[PDB]
This record gives sequence, C-alpha cells and structure tokens, in this order.
Amino acid sequence: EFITVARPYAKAAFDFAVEHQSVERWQDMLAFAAEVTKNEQMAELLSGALAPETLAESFIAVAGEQLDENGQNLIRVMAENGRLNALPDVLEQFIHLRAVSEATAEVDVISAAALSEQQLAKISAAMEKRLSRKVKLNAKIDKSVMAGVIIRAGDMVIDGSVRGRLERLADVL
Amino acid sequence: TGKIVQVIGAVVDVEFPQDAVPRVYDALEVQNGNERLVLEVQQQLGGGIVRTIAMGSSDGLRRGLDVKDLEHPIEVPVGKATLGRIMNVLGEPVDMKGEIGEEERWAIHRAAP
Amino acid sequence: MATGKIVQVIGAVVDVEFPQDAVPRVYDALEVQNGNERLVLEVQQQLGGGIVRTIAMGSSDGLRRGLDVKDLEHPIEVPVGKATLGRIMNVLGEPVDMKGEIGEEERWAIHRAAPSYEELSNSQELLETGIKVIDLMAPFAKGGKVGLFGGAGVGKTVNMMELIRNIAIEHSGYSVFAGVGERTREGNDFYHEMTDSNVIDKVSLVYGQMNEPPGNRLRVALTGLTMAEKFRDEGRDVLLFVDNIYRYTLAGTEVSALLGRMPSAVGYQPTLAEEMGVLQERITSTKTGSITSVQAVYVPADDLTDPSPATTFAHLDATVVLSRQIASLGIYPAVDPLDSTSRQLDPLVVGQEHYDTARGVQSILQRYQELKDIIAILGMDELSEEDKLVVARARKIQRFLSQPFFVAEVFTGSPGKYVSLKDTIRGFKGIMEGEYDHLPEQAFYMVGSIEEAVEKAKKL
Amino acid sequence: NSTEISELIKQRIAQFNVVSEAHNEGTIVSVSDGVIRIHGLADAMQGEMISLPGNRYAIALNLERDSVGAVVMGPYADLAEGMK
Ligand SMILES: Nc1ncnc2c1ncn2[C@@H]1O[C@H](COP(=O)(O)OP(=O)(O)O)[C@@H](O)[C@H]1O
Ligand SMILES: [Mg+2]
Repeated sequence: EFITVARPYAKAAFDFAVEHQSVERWQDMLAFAAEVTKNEQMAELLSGALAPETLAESFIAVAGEQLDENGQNLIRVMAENGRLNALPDVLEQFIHLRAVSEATAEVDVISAAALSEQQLAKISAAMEKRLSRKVKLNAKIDKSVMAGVIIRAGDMVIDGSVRGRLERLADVL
Repeated sequence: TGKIVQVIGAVVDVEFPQDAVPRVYDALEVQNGNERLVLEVQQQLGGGIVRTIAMGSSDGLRRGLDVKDLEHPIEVPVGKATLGRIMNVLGEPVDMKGEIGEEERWAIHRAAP
Repeated sequence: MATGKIVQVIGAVVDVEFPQDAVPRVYDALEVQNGNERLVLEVQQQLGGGIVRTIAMGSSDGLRRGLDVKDLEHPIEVPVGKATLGRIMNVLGEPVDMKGEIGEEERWAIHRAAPSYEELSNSQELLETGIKVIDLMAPFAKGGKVGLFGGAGVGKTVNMMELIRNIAIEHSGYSVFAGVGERTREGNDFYHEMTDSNVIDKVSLVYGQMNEPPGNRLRVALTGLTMAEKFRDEGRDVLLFVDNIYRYTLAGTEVSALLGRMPSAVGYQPTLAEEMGVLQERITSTKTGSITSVQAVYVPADDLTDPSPATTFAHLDATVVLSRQIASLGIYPAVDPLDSTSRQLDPLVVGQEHYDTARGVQSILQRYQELKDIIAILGMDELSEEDKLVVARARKIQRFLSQPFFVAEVFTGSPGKYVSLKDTIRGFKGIMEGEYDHLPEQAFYMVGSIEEAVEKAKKL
Repeated sequence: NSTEISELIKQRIAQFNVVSEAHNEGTIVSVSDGVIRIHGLADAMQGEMISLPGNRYAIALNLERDSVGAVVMGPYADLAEGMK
C-alpha cells in the first residue's frame, strides 16, 4: 500500500487538469492507465528489472490513446521512480480532490426497503443543509438494517437503523 | 559507451547498456578534466548500473561524464623489470626514471594455490 | 477448499495473502501442504490489505511462493484431560511416543485469558522438602510459584529432579512437565526414569526441544499451561514443572525482528514484559483449584542484572538463587544463602523459632563475606578472638548447608539424604548456639541431621 | 468500456509478443559480494539448489515478493545480469 506515494503525483495531475480545463478527460485517462496496471503479463514486466525508460516505453506502447502532456510524461516520470502501481491509488485520490473543489459529497445510504423519491429528495436537501455541499445519494437495500436507514458522508456517519437502537438498548442493559 | 550517474566520495555509480555491462572486477577509465582516472567495478546493480571504486582523486568529477570499458582486470608488470624501481597501485612507475620494460603483465585478482 | 496464497518466506516467517473479506484473525491457525508434510502456521499480525504474517510450527524448508493455504477458524487446540497422562506430546498436542492416538474427549485452545482478580485464592500451606537450605532460607506453600535461578551448569536440572522426587511422589494429584527447549537426551532420561519408578501414570509430558523451529519453542509452554489449567478447573491440585522460562523469551527474541519490530535495550523484543506477564499470570491458584509450579531460570553470563532474570524475579513467591561461585568451590547444592529468600518466611507463617534461625544464619554469613578480603590480604591473626570465633562458626554453618541427593548419587558415589524441617532448624540452632563449636568443619559437610553430624564426628 | 479496453490491452500485449518467465526459470538481476538476486523463478523452494551458468550452484535462502535472494557456492566474479 502506497497512498502517500500517490498523493504527490495525484496533486500534480489534478493541479494540471484545472490549468487545462480537462478534469473530466484526465479522470478517464487515469482510469485507462489503471486498467493497464491491472494486466497480468504487464504486471510481470513491471516486476522485471528493466531500465525505467525502456520499461516506460513498453508501457506507453500499450496506451497509445493518451495525450502527449498527460500520458507519455506522467508514465515516464513515475517509471523513473518505479511508482507505476500508484496509478490505481492516484485515480481515487483524483476523484476525491475533484469532489472537494466542486463542493460535492458522495453521501451513501443503506435501507431495509426502497425509499420513495420524496423521502430521498428530503434526505438530499436535509444533508445539503446539514453539510454545505451538493449531495449525491446512492442507496442499497440490505435486510440487515431491519428498518430505518444509514447515512454516511465519508468519515462521518449517522445511524438510524433499528438494529443499532436494539443493540444500544442491550448495551444500556 | 557508459556514463557516470552518481559520485559519492570514493565510490562512483556508472550506467552501461543492458547488453554491455562489465564483469565484477573489470577496469574502467574516465577523463577527469585533462587527466585520466581508473575505476574498478565492485557490484552489478539492477538495470545495467555498476558500483565502482576510484583509483585516484574523486574531486572534479561531474555526473554525465562518458567512460571507456576496458575488457580486462587491473594488470601490473611483473618479473625482472620490476626489481629496482618504485611503483604505483596500477603498476605505473613512481620514480622519475623511464618506463618499466616488462615482457609480461599479470592481473592482480588471482586465486590462492 | 483453500483460500490464501504464500507471498513471502523469509527464514522462519511466512506471509499469506487472503481476500479482503474473511481475513484470518490474530493467533489463528492455518494449514498448508509442505510437500507430503502437513504444516501449521500461526497468525501473528494483520497487516496491510488482506495480508497476514505468520510463524511456521515446523520446518520452513520446502515452501514455495504461491502455495495454497487453508484457514482454520480457531487457534491451536490441544487435547486436555486424563487421556494426556502418561503420554509425550509436541506443541500441537500430537503424540511423539509411538503409542498411538491420544484418545481425547475434549480439546482446548492454548490462548486464553488469566483469572480475574477476585478469583484469586490465598494460601500459606507450607510444603516440606528434604533439602536443608531451601526449607531453611526459602520455604514455600502449596499453590505458589518457585523459581530456581542459575547460570550454566550450576545445578538447576539436578535440583528440579530432586524436587520432583520429593514433592510429586507424596502428592496424590496429577502433574504436568513442560520441557521448554530441553536437551533431547535429558528428556529421554526423564521419561525412562519415570517409567521405571512407575510414576509415569500421573504425569503428562509436553516436549519442545532445542532442535525445533522457533514457533514450537514459543508455544509449547502455553500447551503445558492449557493442560495444567484443565486439571485445575476440574478442581484438582496440580504440580507444574517448567524446564526453562528463558528459552520461551529467547524463542520470542529470535522471531521478533523478522516480525517488523524495533529492537529493545539489550537486543530483546520490545514486548518482553508483556510476553512474560501474559504467560506467568495464568499460573495461579484459583478458588476452584490450585497449581503449584517449579520453574528453572537460566541466568545469562551468571549475571542477575540481565532483563530476563530481573523481570522473572518479580513473579515468584520463593526464589532459590544458585551461584556458580559456590558450585565451583564444590558445595552442592550451590544455593547462595544470602540471596535466597521466600515471602512465606514470616514469624507468623512459619514458627517464630524458624524465622529467628533463618535471620541469624543470614546475618552470620553476611558478616563473613565482608571479612573475606580483609583476611585474604592482611592475614588471619589480625582478627580479634571474637572475630576468629565468628569465622569458625561461619565456615561450619556454610558446610552444613550442603547435602547429598538421591538423584545426585551417580555423580559422586554416595547415598542420598532427606532431612525433615524440624531437624534442620534444630541443627542450625545448635550450630549458632555453639553446641557443636568443637567439631571440625568436615563433620558438617555432606551429612543429614545433626545427629548424623555427631556420628560422623565420632568417626572422624 | 471495461471489457473492450481490457481486450484491447490483451491484443496489443499479445501482438507485442511479450511473455511471462517460464516457471522453474529466472534471470539474474544483481550480483554483489557472493550474493545474487534473481527475478522470476516462481516454483523455487527455500533451501533449493539453483543451477547457474557453468556447473556452479546457488542456494536460494530468501524468497521475497518479486525477487529471490541466493548465495553462490564458489567463485562469483564470473556472473552477470541477463543470465538464465
Ligand atoms: N547436587 C549435586 N551433586 C553432584 N553434582 C552436581 C549437583 N548439582 C550439579 N552437579 C553437577 O553439575 C552439572 C550441571 O548441572 P545440571 O543441573 O546438570 O545442569 P544445569 O545446572 O545447567 O541445569 C550436573 O550434571 C553435575 O555434573
Ligand atoms: Mg538445565
């Protein structure tokens, strides 16, 4: 695991994407590079002791659908230091950075039954007012909740499931 | 053919092509300004980079200098010629007399009997 | 089905990668086929995404990267009960005596918590032993811990064999012997001795020897404690003999660095105190049953300053300190009467007479030690006549501490002696009061009661 | 385009004709002071004897991830990178 390695390259990439008005393109290009990172035979090549420049060219060759500024240079700079496995991490970092700048929160909810649109709309507005962002709710129908809902906004969470209240009363007892 | 990539005190890192890397005790020669310096290989690192020891002063060495790969270890004169003379580690004459008239030179890395 | 794969084999430490759901938890067991050999791994750390770092309970040789691993969802579990009596077992509770299956009714996990504070039971039921100096300087009670401290070759094993003979035979309850890091020959000799004496039917034996990889030497003590605690929970009084606590700590030290830990003061692991405490707080006498334990403690370089003996001093009721100095001088057992003590040596717990006798002996020998160098450099006749009387009585007392053992009969060529506590008190009281001032020094050397001293004096 | 793009990567990698190390084979990637590092060699046991060029043999003592650390039994100044 190399989150901290991904943060420098991810900051460089994101800071560059807003200088050239192509955040939406940069995100999918980073996804493209991550898919290259996932390949079995490419992974063996990455495990080899090739020199960084020739390894970077072997990597570039399978990713011709990349721009000069974005792909050919970031791949080679990462290859100089062997941090190509950080591409998967850079992608997630890049998404979070974007969500910060655009004042958005990917608030996640879980429910024992499907919510009506009015209920979901009230929850959306209520979290936009609890927070200071445009929320984007996504729901999952899990019977483990038994009833009530879960609301997660990253690290923060609000639990309204009856299972939580049941076991809370059990711990009060 | 190769280039210096690091200079750390007495040791120097040199990069060679992936198919033209010198052996573990081969000798290299570099031009430090107007004078020539001899480097001796110690370790083969990954990617064609080798660690070397400088047989001389290391000051003045810029990175990015080109090197020549000699295809033999350090060899010194031996025998009747080296019998009244003062000599350096590389087998060069140190007294201000002329050259050593040797018929044979031996590599200094040999095996015990 | 198999669920994990090996990714690193560094020395004795193995890393296994699992799916990020259902990762094995700490102190679990895992299984892998090392060729035809079934090999058990014990999980020690949950680290990174889906990876656990483990210790092999067997030889790590023959392992390849990419081998499948099957995760058993329980810790290492061992047979417990009457079926373990009279059988030799390894760390995993597998028979190594070639008598067949154990035949157990119940199996118990070797990792378990210590008794709660209110479960503890207080006891002052003094045990009597035949050894003079131990009963005099450090008497101990049923349900307590005893530790025999000593350097290399000072008499730990001989004393423990003598104590087994003296205590266990009168004891009617079951006993457990945990051979932590023992020499193979001495384990075989112990097994055959018990088999001949017909006391093997009430002893359970767990042996993890010097040749085995570090995990076995690390966990064999816990196996022994598990068996002893089964007997304790049945309500019986148990005798637990542990051959070396030192090599439990040392088996920890060998693998500590490979687990990613930063080294401690003297190269030990950073977790020495906790690793000692978790093991040694389980060896207690609760209200349901009592465990009485005797432990042999190695002293590196014969220096009691080392952290291992230093920390294990703080865990024991009675500590018999053997010294290489007294062993080199030829006095056997080599107990140091000035250093050895017991917390049962109270005028309330023991006879008031007993307490005064012990205090007087210690005072006299302490006074001799300061005069040793004085006399050595300046001469015997520089002393006052009272000082010369004190010197005489000191040498006689320091002879009377010696004793022949039944199990130390092969080394010396003499019969073994057993002395009752009352006789020991009477003899030392007589010596200090001067009733035997006129006997020579050897009249007290290597004898039993003081009546035997006067008999040998007549022969002298 | 998950399936499409993964197929695209597969076909370009196959057309490039790059290939995995064969199991029970590897390449030396570092030689230093009688100790060598080897890439590949998946089916390598700890304590196994690995055959070097020549009749020399090496003991594989350390099985790291993406590397095998071995000790040369004899003179080592003749070895280099790229050796199978
Ligand atoms: N009471 C004794 N009588 C005679 N010899 C002894 C006595 N105690 C120790 N020794 C001698 O010292 C040796 C070393 O002590 P031992 O107990 O065998 O190992 P350790 O002391 O290291 O556990 C014994 O094997 C024996 O030779
Ligand atoms: Mg011993």
